[PDB]
Amino acid sequence: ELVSLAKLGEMRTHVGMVKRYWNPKMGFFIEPERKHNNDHFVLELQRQSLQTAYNYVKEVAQNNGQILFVGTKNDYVKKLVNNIAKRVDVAFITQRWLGGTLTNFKTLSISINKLNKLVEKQAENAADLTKKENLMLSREIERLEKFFGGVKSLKRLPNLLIVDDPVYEKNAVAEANILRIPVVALCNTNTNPELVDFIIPANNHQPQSTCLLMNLLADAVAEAKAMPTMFAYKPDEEIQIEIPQKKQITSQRLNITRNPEVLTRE
Amino acid sequence: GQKVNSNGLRFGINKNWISRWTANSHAQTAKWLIEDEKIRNLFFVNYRNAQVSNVEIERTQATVDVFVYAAQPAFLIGSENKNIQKITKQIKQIIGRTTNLDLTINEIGSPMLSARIIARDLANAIEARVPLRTAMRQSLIKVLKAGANGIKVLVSGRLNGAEIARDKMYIEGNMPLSTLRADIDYALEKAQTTYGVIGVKVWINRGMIYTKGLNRTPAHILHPQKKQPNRQ
Amino acid sequence: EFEERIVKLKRISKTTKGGRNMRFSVLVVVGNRKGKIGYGIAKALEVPNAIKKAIKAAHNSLHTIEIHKGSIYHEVIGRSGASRVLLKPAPQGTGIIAGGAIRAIIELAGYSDIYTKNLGRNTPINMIHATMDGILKQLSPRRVAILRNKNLNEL
RNA sequence: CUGCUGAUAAGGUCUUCAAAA
RNA sequence: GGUGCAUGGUUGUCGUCAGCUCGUGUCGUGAGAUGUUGGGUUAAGUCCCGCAACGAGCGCAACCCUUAUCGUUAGUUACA
RNA sequence: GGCGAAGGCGAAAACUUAGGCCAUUACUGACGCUUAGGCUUGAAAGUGUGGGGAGCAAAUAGGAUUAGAUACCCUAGUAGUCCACACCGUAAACGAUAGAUACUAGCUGUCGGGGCGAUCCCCUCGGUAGUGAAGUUAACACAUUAAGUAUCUCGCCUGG
RNA sequence: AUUGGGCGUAAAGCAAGCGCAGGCGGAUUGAAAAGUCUGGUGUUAAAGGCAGCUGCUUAACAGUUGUAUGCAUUGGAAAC
Ligand SMILES: [Mg+2]
Ligand SMILES: [Mg+2]
Ligand SMILES: [Mg+2]
Ligand SMILES: [Mg+2]
Ligand SMILES: [Mg+2]
Ligand SMILES: [Mg+2]
Ligand SMILES: [Mg+2]
Ligand SMILES: [Mg+2]
Ligand SMILES: [Mg+2]
Ligand SMILES: [Mg+2]
Ligand SMILES: [Mg+2]
Ligand SMILES: [Mg+2]
Ligand SMILES: [Mg+2]
Ligand SMILES: [Mg+2]
Ligand SMILES: [Mg+2]
Ligand SMILES: [Mg+2]
Ligand SMILES: [Mg+2]
Ligand SMILES: [Mg+2]
Ligand SMILES: [Mg+2]
Ligand SMILES: [Mg+2]
Ligand SMILES: [Mg+2]
Ligand SMILES: [Mg+2]
Ligand SMILES: [Mg+2]
Ligand SMILES: [Mg+2]
Repeated sequence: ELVSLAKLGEMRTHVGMVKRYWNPKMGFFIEPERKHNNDHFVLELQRQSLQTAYNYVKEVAQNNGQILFVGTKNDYVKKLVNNIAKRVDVAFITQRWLGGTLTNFKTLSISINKLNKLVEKQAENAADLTKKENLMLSREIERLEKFFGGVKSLKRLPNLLIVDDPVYEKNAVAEANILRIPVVALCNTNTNPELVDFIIPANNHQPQSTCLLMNLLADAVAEAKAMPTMFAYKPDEEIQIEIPQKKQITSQRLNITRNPEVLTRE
Repeated sequence: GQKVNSNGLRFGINKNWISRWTANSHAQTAKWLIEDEKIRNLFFVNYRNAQVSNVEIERTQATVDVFVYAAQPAFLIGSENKNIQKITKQIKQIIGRTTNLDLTINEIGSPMLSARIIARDLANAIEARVPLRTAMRQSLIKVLKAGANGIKVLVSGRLNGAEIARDKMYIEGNMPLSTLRADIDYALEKAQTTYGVIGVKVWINRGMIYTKGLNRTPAHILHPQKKQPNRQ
Repeated sequence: EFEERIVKLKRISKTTKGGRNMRFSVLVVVGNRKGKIGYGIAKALEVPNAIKKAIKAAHNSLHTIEIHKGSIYHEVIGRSGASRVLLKPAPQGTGIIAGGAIRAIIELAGYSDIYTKNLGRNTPINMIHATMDGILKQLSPRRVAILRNKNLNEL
């Protein structure tokens, strides 16, 4: 099968956030509460939702759809998306999601066409560039690459979106919903279930759980486009992973003291 | 506020002079300066249907040379060179029989991107009671389709016969007016309407002049052949 | 053949540091007279560009309309803000008993015989919103049969 | 770091229009 | 001769101050908002980061002239 | 932050006395909600008679400022502010939101009773606050203490 | 505004309470049948209204047939 239930339990993909931060509409994916303070999930629901999303993304990638991976979150998520893009040639937006990346696609298409033209001009090279103008062109290349390096490949609106956190990507999921594009996400007890189509009840704070699930989706894509897989349909000795640096791991949401009353009074 | 003349700011740097002569004394400098004005005004106010873009005048101690660039020189030519003699006699009366005239008609290539004839067409359409929005839109679209850079058209006056004067501007494309390197051709014309006078000013951008020099080169007369005669 | 007609052409304006910026706003209703109709409101410095943008918005936002015997199935009240529009089914022959924005919406949608009355405000955009809400809230007599496990509108 | 500090005749333009290219 | 309160053209002033807008997109029933605000740096809406905005035009700057050092070309009617 | 129906209530004590919250294997057995008319209370100012008068201060006098100052500032200053007994019955008397009843996500505090027993913290029943989706609104905003879904009764509104 | 409106900021919740009369009111059983529903009968003058037809050259108009509403009595229904 896809994964092992004890493996999910060990990667802690069945722990959400503190009970304080939760959307009541996500009560379906949480079993009746208990002395746990971090909103444990239902493992069968996790596996079922993951299998459904896997099947859909596999179908899209086999039928040659264009999927876009979006993480503009912690540096680990950024590097994870970059590695997944290296593994499979899917489009990605690791930097900030630009306003209207999908609903205003014409202007960003103009920008990426300009980026491609500048890139080929620089590659063709010329002695007229000298030093100053060459440096300015290189800096422009660097900026449009940092902000459009994953979008340059596509020429048309993508057929599917994969979001690491719908709460953080509220703009991206809103654009996907207004354009009627499928969007899958790793909901983490604080997300509105209506916006996401293929909900995957999961963790979003654990750098091991997010890595495992993101690599599972990438494994679906890579199997559909036919390379050897990475995590899916694999034993423990190859599924095992490490915990990034910098007793047990602490998925506790803290720092409530930085939420003061809005400036008021007269 | 007020802006300096686009032609006047660029004259003597990236634009040659329309009249090139050196007079003998101050008395002759005024006569020669007025005769050329009369000739140019003649060619512009009458024989207007030929779309005469510009006329340049070149004089020596005693010889007058006229270069008339026109879009449809067939009207100047006439039927088997008829009106040619009429305009030759008009010029000879203007300057004098004692001098030698060397009139030369030149077909201007790619006429559409010339502010003089664009403004003349604008004024003709205004005088012909053509609606202004349609007139400016069609002129702008044809100018752009001609394959040039931005064009800015300003039409001011008693607009559509109204009792309160307005002004309407259409810029379409980059028109750097502060830049001196740009090749900006500016023309201004008066549409004599039944309700008064309408002023049409057309700026047209025709690229950047990257070759240093006081022109000494044709300006958008070269894309097709520019060879018409009537000279000696 | 998506016919279009102009419902309102207002002259809106803002104030700047000396003078007033005046823009025309158009409310266009686009309908194919077969079941597709949308509305679009746009603002521009000139009427042609305003109309172009309004038509673009109306074609971007199109809604599906179902007709029964050329009319509306059941009496409905569309609410939008302070405008309430009452629609009532009519027998074949009475024609359009609508006037103004409701009439434009109904004709461009394709209905033949409708009884209408504007019970509230008379602002065209809100009247159009109320009319669209009333027509959209409508229930076909097959969805209710599916819901209640009846037999395709049989007794 | 709190002195003082009052008033401004009447009526008025200015959007013609999108039918459309 | 009248009407600059019927106009074209030209000009003063805010002010050589740094502003004025537009296309597409999004938010709002609507006027409208966003971009143009926020943090740094400038004479500058000059530029860079941030950012439901992405870009663009006019303005700013540079390209134009002259003064400040030098090389080369030429040496009369300069110099000698 | 607590109490009362509202006005309102803050040095200590005694006496008399009103209502409320929680749990009830107890009792009466629809006896309840609203309330035209009626009655009771009702900040401060004001009235009448008798006391009291430290401070403050309408009216009043003077000095300043000012074009003028019958005002803002200052120095004095009567009624009044205080008590008892009788009236007056008005307030931005405001949550600008009548009372009663049933239902409709959640999160964060705080106060009281009850369950456990160091505090702290957990649960239940209520009071009082903030944030907040559905829902409502012209918008601001309200949002289980509703301005939401509905019922009952009373009062009130119909351009300036 | 019974059908068919509202009272936080636009006109409109009495300053608050104790409250007689009035309006409304928990659950189940039985009776009667004052409201409610239904059948028969009498009547609601003619003209007028609506539908059909005839006659005026067609119409307006005239004539002709049908056409309700309420009350009373009597016979049943018992959900509110
Ligand atoms: Mg000013
Ligand atoms: Mg003074
Ligand atoms: Mg006076
Ligand atoms: Mg003037
Ligand atoms: Mg600004
Ligand atoms: Mg902002
Ligand atoms: Mg910015
Ligand atoms: Mg008192
Ligand atoms: Mg005095
Ligand atoms: Mg004063
Ligand atoms: Mg004193
Ligand atoms: Mg007294
Ligand atoms: Mg009162
Ligand atoms: Mg009070
Ligand atoms: Mg609130
Ligand atoms: Mg009155
Ligand atoms: Mg009303
Ligand atoms: Mg009021
Ligand atoms: Mg009250
Ligand atoms: Mg009141
Ligand atoms: Mg009571
Ligand atoms: Mg009673
Ligand atoms: Mg009768
Ligand atoms: Mg009759």
